[PDB]
Amino acid sequence: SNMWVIGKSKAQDAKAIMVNGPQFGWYAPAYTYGIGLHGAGYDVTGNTPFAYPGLVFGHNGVISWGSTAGFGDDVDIFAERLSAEKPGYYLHNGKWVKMLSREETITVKNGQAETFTVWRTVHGNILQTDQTTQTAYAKSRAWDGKEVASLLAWTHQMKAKNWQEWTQQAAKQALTINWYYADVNGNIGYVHTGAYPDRQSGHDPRLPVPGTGKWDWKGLLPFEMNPKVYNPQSGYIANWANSPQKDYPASDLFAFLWGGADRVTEIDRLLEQKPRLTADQAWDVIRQTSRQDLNLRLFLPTLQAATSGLTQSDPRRQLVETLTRWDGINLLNDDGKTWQQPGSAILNVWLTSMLKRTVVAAVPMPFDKWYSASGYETTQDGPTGSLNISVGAKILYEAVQGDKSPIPQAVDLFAGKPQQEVVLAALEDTWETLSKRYGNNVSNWKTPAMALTFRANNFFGVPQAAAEETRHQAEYQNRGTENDMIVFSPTTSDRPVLAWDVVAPGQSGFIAPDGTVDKHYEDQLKMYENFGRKSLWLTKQDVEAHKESQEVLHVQR
Amino acid sequence: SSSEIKIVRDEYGMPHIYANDTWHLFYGYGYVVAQDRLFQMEMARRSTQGTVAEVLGKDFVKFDKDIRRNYWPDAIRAQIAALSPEDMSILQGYADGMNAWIDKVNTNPETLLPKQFNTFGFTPKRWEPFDVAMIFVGTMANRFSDSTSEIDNLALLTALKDKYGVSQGMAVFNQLKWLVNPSAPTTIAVQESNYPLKFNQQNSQTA
Ligand SMILES: CC1(C)S[C@@H]2[C@H](NC(=O)Cc3ccccc3)C(=O)N2[C@H]1C(=O)O
Ligand SMILES: [Ca+2]
Repeated sequence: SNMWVIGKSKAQDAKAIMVNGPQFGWYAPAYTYGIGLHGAGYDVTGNTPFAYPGLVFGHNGVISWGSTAGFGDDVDIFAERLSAEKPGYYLHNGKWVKMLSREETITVKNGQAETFTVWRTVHGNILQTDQTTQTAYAKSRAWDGKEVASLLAWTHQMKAKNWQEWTQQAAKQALTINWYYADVNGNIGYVHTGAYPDRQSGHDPRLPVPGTGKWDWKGLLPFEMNPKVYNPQSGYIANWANSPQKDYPASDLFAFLWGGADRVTEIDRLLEQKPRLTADQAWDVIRQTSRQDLNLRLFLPTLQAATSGLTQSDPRRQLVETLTRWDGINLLNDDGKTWQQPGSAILNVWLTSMLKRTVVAAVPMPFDKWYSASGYETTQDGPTGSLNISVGAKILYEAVQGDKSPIPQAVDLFAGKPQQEVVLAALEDTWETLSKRYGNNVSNWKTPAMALTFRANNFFGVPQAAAEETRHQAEYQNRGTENDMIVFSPTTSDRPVLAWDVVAPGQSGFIAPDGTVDKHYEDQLKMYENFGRKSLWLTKQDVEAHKESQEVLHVQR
Repeated sequence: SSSEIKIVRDEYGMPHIYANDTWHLFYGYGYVVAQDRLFQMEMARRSTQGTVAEVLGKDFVKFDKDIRRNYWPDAIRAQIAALSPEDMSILQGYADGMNAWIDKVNTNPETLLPKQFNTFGFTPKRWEPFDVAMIFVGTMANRFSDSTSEIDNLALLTALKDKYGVSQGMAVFNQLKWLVNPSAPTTIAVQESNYPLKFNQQNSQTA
């Protein structure tokens, strides 16, 4: 998920611009739901996942808000001490304590029901048990007990009229989520919201802790500690699942890292290109970042250094020449299915070979597989979510930076060989692989483009529509499932705000019994593909001016 | 009056709800959601509660077990029971609005039942506040705020120590899965602030 918030010192012809691209994957019917709420203290417009009561993407005519996943480490695993003498108990604070348990029966269409037990301790639900060591692992969430409070915080924040009112609600949102703010005066802000544990001294948050009592969390850290900024000197707030703040630790997931190689730098390059950005320029950052190969910037310098003494006819040099002439933006040929340039394929093959020769070889199996992905993994239906720099590629980037990297290279990933030798060997592999598929004339290589699919199964893998309702878009775009933009105090209008979004395939998923699809079933699909957008209305007069239908209900509670 | 709810749809079908109290506002929201996305919402309810196999069969049993094992529903109900009347009105109004449309659907299914119910062989039932709450809890919380790999991390660390020795294996873990990396691009610039806590990086909880 990405977001860029442009404040007063960086905005052209406006005081603030907020552009959000939350990446949840692509689904039919749409992941988010367009909705306006007016009355009972609310006056809001936007769209939100699964029609939650609180709009995650929207504005109220005074402030606007958005989110990206936080990826803080708000989850630890406690290793509970069991005893074969006392099944169902665990040792905590010197006493054998009874686990809480519940029975659940799964009813099955055209099959036999299955009953099982869920177990829970003071540290959370049990995930797995090792009878050999008499240990059960419980998953402890810093937000446990605050789920409903989080939903309500996301609802009540829609009534805030300033940073103080908004952050009072941000402090009540317990999940690990980056929240963003902008307002009519040009103020902008960011809070990496959530509950985070206050851990005992010596607790390494990447690895399990004993559950016998001494390693229990002290409590939760205070809201003062959550990373936040209001009106940064840079004039902007950008995020693409990157770190919130210097020295702040990431999620403990082994395939997730915050390091020198980060895709957010592609947004910084665009925001810093020119002194100010108009709304149109801020929107265009979606198009460019969506087409940007994320590995070219990282590895081109290493490729150029490795090939700098080679002769003009050396194919390893000619592959790098091809990359040097390219900006990394992928565009479809006129056939609508191949890319104009072959660079992503060159980078994919090269990085695959590099990782095999370096990070993969240093790690024991079956863990090594964990580091072999190049980041260009997909399906013929295309990527299921955003594209990113792979974990192995991030680790390789620290190795190729040599002593510019702050990470101690405990193991030399090049195993004593000059890095140039390994880089060149991977280029030889690249030439062999690709010339065998496409021939020896790189200028005619028509490499396959990734596509995008609005899947009929939701993100859990569960049908939410019939299979035939899947929709297809020729161009994969590494962008939000929806995109929304809010412009405050434009100089081009007297209105304090202007806002737009896109909810594809459309607002409605309704299909009548006879198969007739709703009038709003697919009317945002082409707009999505073409980087278009529709107006979000807020005022009574704008809604009335753009009215298609209305109903009046008369109901007593 | 407090009983009136106005619904206006724009030229893209987006609904705008007008009401005079909390329950009525969220009732209008639930109503239009049930009009536009009933099948999607039904299937999201089953996904968030682990009752997919009931309608889709044996391929979804492990899924349903995994969902139920990852939460404690009675605790969510306890949170709902603690809400003030105003807060409860958000969830109750939403559920009550969906139910008003669902009841219309089940009274005239020949024209109002989404085709997918016929395709998949079942009909929609009413909603309660817990269900509305669980659409959020089961997506944002139990899936998008619930990420850990610590048991796998420990297995990787153990394998690194078996390959490289205790000290070098811990240092290789710190090379592959660093706690923090000071060259990471940060949303907040260093001039503004930095996080003030330092963490153990050598598994000292079991030293
Ligand atoms: C951990 C996840 C299951 S969720 C995370 C990310 N999703 C998003 O950024 C979407 C989002 C946007 C706003 C608020 C919350 C989540 C995304 O994708 N991530 C998944 C992953 O890496 O496996
Ligand atoms: Ca952890």
